[PDB]
Amino acid sequence: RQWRLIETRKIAKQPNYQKPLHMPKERKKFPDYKYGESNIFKQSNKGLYGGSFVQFGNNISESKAKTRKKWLPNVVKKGLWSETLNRKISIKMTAKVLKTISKEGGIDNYLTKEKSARIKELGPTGWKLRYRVLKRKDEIENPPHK
Amino acid sequence: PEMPLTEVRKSHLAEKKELAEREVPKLTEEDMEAIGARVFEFLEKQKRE
Amino acid sequence: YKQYFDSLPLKLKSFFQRYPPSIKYSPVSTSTKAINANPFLPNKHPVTQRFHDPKYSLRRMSDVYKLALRYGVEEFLPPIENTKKLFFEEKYNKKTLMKGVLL
RNA sequence: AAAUUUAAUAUAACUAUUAAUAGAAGGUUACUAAUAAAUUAAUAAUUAAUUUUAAAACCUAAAGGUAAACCUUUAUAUUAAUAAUGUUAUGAAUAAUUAUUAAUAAUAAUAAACUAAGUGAACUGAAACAUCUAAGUAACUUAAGGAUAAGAAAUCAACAGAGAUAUUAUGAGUAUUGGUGAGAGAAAAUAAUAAAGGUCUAAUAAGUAUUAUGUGAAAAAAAUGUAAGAAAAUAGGAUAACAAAUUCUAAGACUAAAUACUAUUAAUAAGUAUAGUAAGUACCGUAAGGGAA
RNA sequence: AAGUAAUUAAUAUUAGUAAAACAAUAAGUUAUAAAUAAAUAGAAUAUAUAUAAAAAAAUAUAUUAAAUAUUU
RNA sequence: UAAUCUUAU
Ligand SMILES: [Mg+2]
Ligand SMILES: [Mg+2]
Ligand SMILES: [Mg+2]
Ligand SMILES: [Mg+2]
Ligand SMILES: [Mg+2]
Ligand SMILES: [Mg+2]
Ligand SMILES: [Mg+2]
Ligand SMILES: [Mg+2]
Repeated sequence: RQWRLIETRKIAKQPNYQKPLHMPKERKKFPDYKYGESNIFKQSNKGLYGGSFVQFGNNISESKAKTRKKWLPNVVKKGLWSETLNRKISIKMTAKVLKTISKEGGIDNYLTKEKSARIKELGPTGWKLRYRVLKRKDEIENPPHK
Repeated sequence: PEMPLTEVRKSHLAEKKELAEREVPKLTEEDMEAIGARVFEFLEKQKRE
Repeated sequence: YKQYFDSLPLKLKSFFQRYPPSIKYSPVSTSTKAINANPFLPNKHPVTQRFHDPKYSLRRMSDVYKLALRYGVEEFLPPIENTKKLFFEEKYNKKTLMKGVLL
């Protein structure tokens, strides 16, 4: 496969600070997602889609009469257990993604898998979840005092 | 705040560090000389041919 | 001799810089973290038995070999034999003709 | 020895090409919205370069509003500490004003073309029309950068070989293909243009390759929705299919240069005075919008 | 205020060179051999020969080449 | 019925 609608997204490169005319009031809680939020099938940003998007193609008849149609991924809203968070997390879930999760053994595992492909096929929400989980894990491992 | 490293990532980093610790096979001057000599010989052979 | 070496093509020189002939690189596949590990061969990592893709993509390796051949310096490279790529005269010699040609 | 002419040059035109270099405020009306140096070189004034420095009202989606150039908050702010001061109740306590010191937030005016991505007509052509065509074009929408994209082969080739991309000559209107109509149309190879062009940043990659099915650059796939779903270099991919043989290593990455568009400078004009600076004004329309002399 | 431009193709005329031409980095284009769907086939007055269908080889049909010399 | 889904607090 290819992650063409993820790895093609580009975000305004930040100027690092050794002030700007408009600085935000709050503090960036989460680390910046490499690929940013998708401006294409924004339904996907709410949950875990595995880099699957709406396709647009042609309905074709017996007379070869083309007529535009769309294809949706099989999204299902699904509350799934996270050992690290110690609670079930409900999200939108392409059934493929669900299957993958099942295979890999847990949502935490899915989130915290290293490969770039996995990173790509998380959403911004997915990224956030991953951050939460890994941070939690770190905390568990390493209390402030050894 | 930067995302914390994953276990696998950490391991990889460690491995990299270990690799770095060892001496890099730097090019030997003697070796270079030898190579040059070989090249010269080859050239001579070609000329002869 | 040094001058001659310098004269050689750039790619070859570069290769020499990181993989000199002082060390004898193993003919067969190895650990990826051994220092006698051949760049041209797909070596394996000890932790996680995963064959790493060759440190020189095949094409590049082939090019390097060709360059070496051109300036006589074949033996100072590591051995290619275990990659199935042969070159020029030897290849011609050792080629078993195809089933379709023979019968 | 002064004038006259000819040709060239401005702060003072635009347009096309070529070469170089670089990637930037509008309005409104007024309590009008200003400057100050230093250092270095040239010759105390000097010009230039390199610098630091003052001011700068209001408006131009997002301090919060509104009927743009207004209103509303109240940094001639609040809190704390003190100091002089007046009043009250009991030297100590409470409130008020002024003055110093400290603490605590302040202001999305920002291009256009070029690039990438999402969706994606129709007129039209076919001498009708529905497959096809126009066309992944216009248009709308989103996002980045000085450029972007691409890029070091799971590529091409043919048993001889080459060796990243980009796009120009040829190849070639050839192969390929099409209601085999309208029509569409490669690649290898050889040349130019180009830059040092190679180089690790992956503990080397599955819900991935692949298959089935629905779509999918008129010719060459790579993509993709839905479900099935591998293998360790003793292994994978590449061709209707199989057998040989070749070749490359997917599911991890970075990448200057040639290129596009803008702006400036320089040059060249069998270019423009109805393509020669006014004005996006007058005027027309509720408006988008049109638009003179 | 109305037959223009670009990229091609075919004819003509004139010029350059000419069994070669253009380009000359290497390619490539056209010509130099006709014919056949294609294939391993292909030129001495014609009555000889080449290719196609046919065939043992000719004939027969079509087109081509071929006449002390100096190639088209 | 700790599939999925609907409403109220
Ligand atoms: Mg009001
Ligand atoms: Mg588009
Ligand atoms: Mg880039
Ligand atoms: Mg890239
Ligand atoms: Mg087309
Ligand atoms: Mg691999
Ligand atoms: Mg690779
Ligand atoms: Mg009016």
